[PDB]
Amino acid sequence: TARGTPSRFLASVLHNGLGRYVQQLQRLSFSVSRDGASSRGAREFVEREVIDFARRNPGVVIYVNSRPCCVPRVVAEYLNGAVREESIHCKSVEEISTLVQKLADQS
Amino acid sequence: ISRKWEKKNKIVYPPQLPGEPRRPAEIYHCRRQIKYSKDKMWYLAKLIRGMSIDQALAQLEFNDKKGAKIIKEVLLEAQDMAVRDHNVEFRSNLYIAESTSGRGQCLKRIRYHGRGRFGIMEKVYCHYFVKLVEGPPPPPEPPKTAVAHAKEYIQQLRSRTIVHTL
Amino acid sequence: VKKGFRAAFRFQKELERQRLLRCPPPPVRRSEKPNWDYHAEIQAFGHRLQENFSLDLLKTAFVNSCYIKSEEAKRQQLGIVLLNLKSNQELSEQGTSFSQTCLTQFLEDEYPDMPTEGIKNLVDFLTGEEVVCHVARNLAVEQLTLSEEFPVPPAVLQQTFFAVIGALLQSSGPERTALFIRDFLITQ
Amino acid sequence: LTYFSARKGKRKTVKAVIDRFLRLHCGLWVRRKAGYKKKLWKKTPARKKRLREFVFCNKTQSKLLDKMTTSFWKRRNWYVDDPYQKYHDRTNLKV
Amino acid sequence: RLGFEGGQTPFYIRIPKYGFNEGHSFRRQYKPLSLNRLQYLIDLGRVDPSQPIDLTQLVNGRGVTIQPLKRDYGVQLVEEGADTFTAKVNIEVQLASELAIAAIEKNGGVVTTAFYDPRSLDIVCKPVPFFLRGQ
Amino acid sequence: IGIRLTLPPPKVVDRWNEKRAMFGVYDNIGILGNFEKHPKELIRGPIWLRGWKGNELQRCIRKRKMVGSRMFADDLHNLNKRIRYLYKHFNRH
Amino acid sequence: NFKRISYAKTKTRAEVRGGGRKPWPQGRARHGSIRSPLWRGGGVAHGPRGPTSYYYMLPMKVRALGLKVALTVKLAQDDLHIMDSLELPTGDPQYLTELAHYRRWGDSVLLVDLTHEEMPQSIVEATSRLKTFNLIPAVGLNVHSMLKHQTLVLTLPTVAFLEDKLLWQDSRYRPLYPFSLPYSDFPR
Amino acid sequence: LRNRVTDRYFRIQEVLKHARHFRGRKNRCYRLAVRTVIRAFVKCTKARYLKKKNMRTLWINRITAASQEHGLKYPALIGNLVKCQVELNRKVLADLAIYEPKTFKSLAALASRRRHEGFAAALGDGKEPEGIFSRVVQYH
RNA sequence: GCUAAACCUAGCCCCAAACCCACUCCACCUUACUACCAGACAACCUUAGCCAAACCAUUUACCCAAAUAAAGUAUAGGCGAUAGAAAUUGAAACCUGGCGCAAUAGAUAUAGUACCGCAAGGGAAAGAUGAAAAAUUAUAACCAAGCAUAAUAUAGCAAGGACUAACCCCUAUACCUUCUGCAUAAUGAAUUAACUAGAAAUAACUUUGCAAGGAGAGCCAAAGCUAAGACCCCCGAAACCAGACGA
RNA sequence: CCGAGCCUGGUGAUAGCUGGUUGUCCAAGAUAGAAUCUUAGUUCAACUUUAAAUUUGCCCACAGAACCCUCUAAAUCCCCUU
RNA sequence: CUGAACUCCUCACACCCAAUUGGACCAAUCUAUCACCCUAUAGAAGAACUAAUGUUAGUAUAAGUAACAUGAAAACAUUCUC
RNA sequence: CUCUUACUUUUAACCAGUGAAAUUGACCUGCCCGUGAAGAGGCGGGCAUAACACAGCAAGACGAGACCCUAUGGAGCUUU
RNA sequence: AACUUGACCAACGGAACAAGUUACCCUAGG
Ligand SMILES: [K+]
Ligand SMILES: [K+]
Ligand SMILES: [K+]
Ligand SMILES: [K+]
Ligand SMILES: [K+]
Ligand SMILES: [Mg+2]
Ligand SMILES: [Mg+2]
Ligand SMILES: [Mg+2]
Ligand SMILES: [Mg+2]
Ligand SMILES: [Mg+2]
Ligand SMILES: [Mg+2]
Ligand SMILES: [Mg+2]
Ligand SMILES: [Mg+2]
Ligand SMILES: [Mg+2]
Ligand SMILES: [Mg+2]
Ligand SMILES: [Mg+2]
Ligand SMILES: [Mg+2]
Ligand SMILES: [Mg+2]
Ligand SMILES: [Mg+2]
Ligand SMILES: [Mg+2]
Ligand SMILES: [Mg+2]
Ligand SMILES: [Mg+2]
Repeated sequence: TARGTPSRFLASVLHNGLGRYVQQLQRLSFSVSRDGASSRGAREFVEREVIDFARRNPGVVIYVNSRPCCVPRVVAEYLNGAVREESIHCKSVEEISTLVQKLADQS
Repeated sequence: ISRKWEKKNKIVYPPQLPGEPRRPAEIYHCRRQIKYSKDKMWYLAKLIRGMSIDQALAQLEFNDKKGAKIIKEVLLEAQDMAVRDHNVEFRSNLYIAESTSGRGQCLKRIRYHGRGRFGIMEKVYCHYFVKLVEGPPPPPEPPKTAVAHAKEYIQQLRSRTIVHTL
Repeated sequence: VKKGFRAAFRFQKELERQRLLRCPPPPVRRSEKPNWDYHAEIQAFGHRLQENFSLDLLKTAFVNSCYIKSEEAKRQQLGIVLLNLKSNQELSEQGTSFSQTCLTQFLEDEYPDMPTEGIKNLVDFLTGEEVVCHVARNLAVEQLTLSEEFPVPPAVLQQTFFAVIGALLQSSGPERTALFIRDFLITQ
Repeated sequence: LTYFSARKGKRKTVKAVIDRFLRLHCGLWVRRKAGYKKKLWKKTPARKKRLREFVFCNKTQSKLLDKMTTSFWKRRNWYVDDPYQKYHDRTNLKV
Repeated sequence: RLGFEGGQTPFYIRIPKYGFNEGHSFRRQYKPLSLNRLQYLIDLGRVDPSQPIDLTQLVNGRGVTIQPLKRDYGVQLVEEGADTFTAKVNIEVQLASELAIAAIEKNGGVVTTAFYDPRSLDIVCKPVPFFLRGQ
Repeated sequence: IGIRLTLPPPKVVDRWNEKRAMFGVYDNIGILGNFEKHPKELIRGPIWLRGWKGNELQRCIRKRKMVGSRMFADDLHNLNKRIRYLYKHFNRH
Repeated sequence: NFKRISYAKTKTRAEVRGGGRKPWPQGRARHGSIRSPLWRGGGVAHGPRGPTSYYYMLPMKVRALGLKVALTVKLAQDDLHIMDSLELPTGDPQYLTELAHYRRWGDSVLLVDLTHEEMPQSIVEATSRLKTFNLIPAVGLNVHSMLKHQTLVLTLPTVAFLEDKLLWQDSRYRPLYPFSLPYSDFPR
Repeated sequence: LRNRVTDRYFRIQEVLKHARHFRGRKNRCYRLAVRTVIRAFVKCTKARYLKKKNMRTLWINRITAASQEHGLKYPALIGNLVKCQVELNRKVLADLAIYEPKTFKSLAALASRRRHEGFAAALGDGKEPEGIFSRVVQYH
């Protein structure tokens, strides 16, 4: 550590939930390799999971960029300007589904 | 080795707009591989920090230490360079913004001890760095007054929150 | 020299982080960065707020007069089709008018014993540049705003926020817009 | 025990073991009783009879003897009219 | 070292010497060939009863494995399987039991016991390697 | 300190150079060639390590046996010393 | 690995130059030698002691089974093409390259003919200028090459040769002596 | 094949990033830092036990002070509130004392009333009826 | 901001294949490198001690001409440790390569030099621009310890919990080794960087193959046999022996 | 630092006893005995690991285990049920 | 009444025993094949260091400390003192 | 020596130049009592306490600084 | 010849067979 790290108080963005609930996640950017063992899970996620997630979260804009990469990543951007980059390297579809939904629910 | 100090004079700023206040000129100068210890040189560099160019030259002129003459020559070179190459108007309108000493490249020599042990003596060298800024010396920050102390203490009391509760 | 690539590459990325922190680049608009599609961003803006915005009206809300002038100057100097872009001036007037009267009715009902001077000052604070710009930034309004200068000047950002409220007023009517005023301005 | 001979780099047999023990193919080791030939005059007939028996070694001893001998001493042999032929194979041993 | 108990006389040393293995390398050994095995070999066409059966035919049909370097002196015919032995054969072995001889004779076959020396046994068991020596 | 400040020259491996393209060819010379030749005959290398494997002690013993007479004086002296050192080491002396 | 010979070798403390004496600096024993592994320039305590052989042999039947599996895997995945012959209309490599592309063979093709001597000159000339189109005799067939090349091309005579050699392992006796020596039914 | 660690720098930075705020050479020399960092991490793990203990001690101190303002000792308030089937924990009671003084005075008055009912019952032989606030609600 | 940092080559290692070397002129066994006087001196002779037997007293090794096998068998031996055949058997071998090192590595080697020693002998350290230096005000910088920029404010293994708040409050007897499982008493460490220490495959187990047979001669086999996988560290005496060097 | 020089080699000599022995996670995991020129060490024991096979293991009802004088109590061995 | 890592409570749950053994995972390196802003599946090995009375290099502390040095004047000619 | 005193030189201290070594786990380095304590700067209780050079001192920390037995080891030399 | 016999090997799980001394000491850790 507490002494070695920063801290903050419990807070919300724009009093979210007081009048209405707004999903803070607005953008997800995926980088996926067409070829690359580490992107196998990300490729499978794009085939069978991304479309259903996109419909469930119309407020979020999802960019899927297929290009050569060794480490596939998902960049999550929020309404308050926060940018959170995560790695989906060698993650299964279930693990990627869990991470993506976790990003969707964070403020 | 590193020679960044020499390159600082090569920075070129964009032409200032008429509204902008006139930017004070900055001159960077140094002397490498002075035959002197940085520890001894530090006291001389410290002494002239914040002084005007004339006040620094006066103090160094009557200083007995060997480093004083060396720093005085560097200061005179920096003063001449400021007016000639950096478009400084008045040579006296300069003050010591930064003055420090740095460890030079030292030489190790075979030395001896009174009982026949073999020793290494280092021949010490140092660097002297100076930065001159156009304008009068910035006034020294005044002493903290009683009124300032009271204001700080009352401010601390007013910032108190009820700790570890709702 | 130690043979290997992974450690050197990792240290290169480390050095790049310091090169960024030592000289933080000049902030730029989100629209210039990668992974940006304006039409998709506009559609998400409405759905995110659970509002049935008219896309044609919502797009006009983000068009500021300053942007139209700057675009014309760029086109003329780089001689190259008539541009019929409508600015958000008309929408921002309707939104500003509705917001002032909508907030007044809200406050007068809640605080009947408040003097008119008090009610006006509250409406000025809620619609003030400070409050509105803070709300607009946290609702992705600045990302969709079309302006000549970035970061969007406070005055331009406030004008765009009320222009969006004007677009909502035409799209969904006064009752729906009032709940938008309550959820994002009364909460402030 | 030599695990790697100087000239062949092969494990060696302890010849002391070959002199004193018989290994049945089933893994049992047979030996004589110590002192079976010594001081018979001061030993009772019952003691003398058990001293001339051929007895088996325990598990711990058998494993040690196995390490001290190379695979050649553990091969199956078909000697003509071998007195210990029948004992090489176990019968009705459930374990 | 292995076999050292830390001071006392080791177990493998305190046991008296007895000639269990004395002269083992000079003892003669005979691989056992049973009537069951011989009948099984004939049934599967690996030994042909219509010709004289000797060590060469037994080895060629993979019926027995002879190691002359391990003091094997040939095959010893054993009576196991005599009750069910039905083949009529002319077979040459090195040793045969009384019951084994009776089983072959009862079917009209002929059994003879012959001696091969270490050099002869090596040649008879593997003729082709011998012929390649050029002797 | 201790880590290179620049990237090393990019590694470019030709996967389809003649050596890689023909690797493994004739490893079945015996199975497919009437066993006229054994695969171990393909092995190139020290005369004392062709189609044979062993620990360091066994290798040193084998090398001295096969080429010991042709070795240089100092090399042979080192080999003899190594064998004696390894003989004690591998026999737990 | 079976034909791998590693030539890496280091020097032990007994092989490094000098170091025989006990260093005098004040007893002499505190360090036994200046070439101790702990000393800069000393011997390597546990370094490679080559040349080191990795030779071993899989059972003959296992190596034969590997060839069967590789052939079966290629056919099951539509990577095996059978040719009547490897005769070509011309010796130009561009023809063979275009032919493989038109038939969707793949980036790399292994061409297997019955015998080295009777290989058609046209296919010999074409494949000699191609890096990924490799021509080998039937005796050279091996699992590594088959896996390295995406496509396997066998001539009809090669198929009969392969089946004869590999099936022989299934029905053969245990060996009395090496199959190089004469047998009643081998070869043929 | 000779192998040497090439990423030791990152291994050291993992320790050092936790020692930046330390004093002296502990904050930069790895061999000194690691030992201090290990002690810090151990203290951080154990402190979670002390955090709960000290927080409860703080609530009791504040509840004691709040109770004394109404003439009630801490054991009287806590125990008697339990006898009224009021299960407010110490953290909430401390929060109430600070931010809800009127409600806290009521709780103190309720505890004082229940305490007096206990005194009257102790003097009685049980023939009389129980106090109004003494009556316990039963659950099944 | 200094000190510094960073680098990729010099070469080297292990194999393969091939049997190497050396008289410009002059000088050189006397005090070598000294143009030029009666010589006469002549070489040959078991290695030893000792790794081990937990001492040591007989006893163990370093060569003699083909991989493999016979075989760790015969045999020798305080019959202990340990040593260890032969008859017989009988293969391949195409230099120009590397899952070798890359400046504390790899040769000691930039060099047997500097330096140390009377002598035998011992024996280092280190270099880094670029296409062009007949482009040098060009080759940006960012990184260890050490410092500088910038000394310090009650209180205590220097932190942790935290806090509006650096400190003040509360909590906390550095670590390692060893002594019984007990270091505030004994050991070790200025700090940074680099270097620095577990090497068997018989059996058994596991996973394939084939199976009364297995194995690419030899060997094993009363479900075996073949193949693979996986097990045995670093530094640190006196002494002893051989041959030199030194008054 | 010569109670027997120095150097090289034998030599990574031997013994003795310290010291050191480098990523993570999960599972199991602390015994206290006998012989020995042996007690600063070792090997059979005690405890301990992995895998495998099979069937009881622990706790414990009655009955039962010496006379000779037992300090003679506290206990032990054995042992179904549970 | 206060008062544990005991117990309960919301959630989680394989995450506190040396040596040792068993089962997984893994930094970097090289090789095969992938990959192509730094990866994957395997094969391999000089494969990971706050624990050294260890080696080499750099730089501290002690410390600007201990210690070291040039007889006098002058015109620098010379003279004077010892 | 009672019983030391004075002066000179050196050292010394200050200024200027040059500039070592042993040592050093880290250090934000107090006292009393207690704790095995005459084993406590660091633990318990109590007391004390703004910060920071220089010159001394030598109570403590800290360092510069024989004998014992044990090992199935030697070497001289002495012989019963 | 065989059947058999024999070490107070008493340091008695027994090395086939060997003492003093070092205050000139050498080496070893505790
Ligand atoms: K060197
Ligand atoms: K002389
Ligand atoms: K006087
Ligand atoms: K005390
Ligand atoms: K003192
Ligand atoms: Mg040597
Ligand atoms: Mg080396
Ligand atoms: Mg509690
Ligand atoms: Mg021979
Ligand atoms: Mg070198
Ligand atoms: Mg201590
Ligand atoms: Mg230690
Ligand atoms: Mg003389
Ligand atoms: Mg466990
Ligand atoms: Mg029972
Ligand atoms: Mg619990
Ligand atoms: Mg290593
Ligand atoms: Mg001092
Ligand atoms: Mg002095
Ligand atoms: Mg003087
Ligand atoms: Mg006196
Ligand atoms: Mg001075």
